[PDB]
Amino acid sequence: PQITLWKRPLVTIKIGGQLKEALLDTGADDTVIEEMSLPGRWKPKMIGGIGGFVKVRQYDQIIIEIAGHKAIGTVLVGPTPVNIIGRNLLTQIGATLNF
Amino acid sequence: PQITLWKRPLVTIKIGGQLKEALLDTGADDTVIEEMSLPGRWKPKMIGGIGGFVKVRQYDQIIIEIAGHKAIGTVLVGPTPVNIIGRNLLTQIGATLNF
Amino acid sequence: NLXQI
Ligand SMILES: [Cl-]
Ligand SMILES: [Cl-]
Ligand SMILES: [Cl-]
Ligand code: NA
Repeated sequence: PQITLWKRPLVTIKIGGQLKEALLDTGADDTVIEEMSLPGRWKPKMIGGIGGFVKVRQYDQIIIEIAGHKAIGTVLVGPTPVNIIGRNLLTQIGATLNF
Repeated sequence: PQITLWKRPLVTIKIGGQLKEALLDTGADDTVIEEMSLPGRWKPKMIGGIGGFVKVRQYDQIIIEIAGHKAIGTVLVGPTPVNIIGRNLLTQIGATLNF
Repeated sequence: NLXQI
């Protein structure tokens, strides 16, 4: 699709067998999802932005369906106020910024 | 242009006659720049990210050129890790997300 | 780094 930015670019994702809403975020290096369980091993990570840093769990090789497009990559889990699809997965679905 | 997301989408901006680097951020409602002098009066604003909320200064109807495209709109000034071009100015320059 | 509302 072509998504305008008048509103937050929210899409439906499937992760861990669950459907969720997430924000397509070109400003995010990483993908960050609200607390949920994911399979396999994880390691701790700190991520930051405006307001400071928060501790998250890093899961690798996680598959996510993003608005109908499957991708695999690292997913961070932690106390984020909004689920964020970051560049590590936006690239995999061939997302570009155009103007 | 069409900007892929393998790298951070950093562009040059011009504000106050000065060139700066900034991030095109579809995850940001608002545009936020590092401490600098802007003309006119400001009003208070709180903005939130993954690590919490912070106080910034809101300046309206600021002229800013983004990657060669002129915008005139609201610019927030405060302790941001990187200059961020948010949706309020991405819409003015005609940017869309495509995949 | 990650990215505001
Ligand atoms: Cl990844
Ligand atoms: Cl590509
Ligand atoms: Cl504006
Ligand atoms: Na894993």
